[PDB]
Amino acid sequence: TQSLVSSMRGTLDKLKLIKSMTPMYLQQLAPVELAVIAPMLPFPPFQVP
Amino acid sequence: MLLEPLLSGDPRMTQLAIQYQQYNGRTFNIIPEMPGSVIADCVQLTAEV
Repeated sequence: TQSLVSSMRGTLDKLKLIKSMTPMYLQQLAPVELAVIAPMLPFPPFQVP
Repeated sequence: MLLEPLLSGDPRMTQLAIQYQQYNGRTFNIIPEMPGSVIADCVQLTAEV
C-alpha cells in the first residue's frame, strides 16, 4: 500500500558495500591453512574432481 | 558525533558526491570542491621540521 522502493534500494546498497574481509580471507589465507594441516591428518584427503 | 558516518566503511579511499535520476534515465551530479584546511597544513609543516 506504500512505496518501499527507496527503502528497499537503500538496504540492498548497504549490504553490497559492507566492509567484510571474509572474501579476501577465503581467497588467500584459507587455502594455505588447509594445505598446511593436510599432510598431518590421520585420514588423508579423498577428493573427486 | 563527528566523522562517525565516514568510519562505517573503509577510510583508505574516501570521496563525497550526490546525484539523482529521472524516469527517462538522465542523471545530475554534484561533486563539491574540497577546500583547504589549516590544521592539516600545520601537521605537514611539523613533519618537515
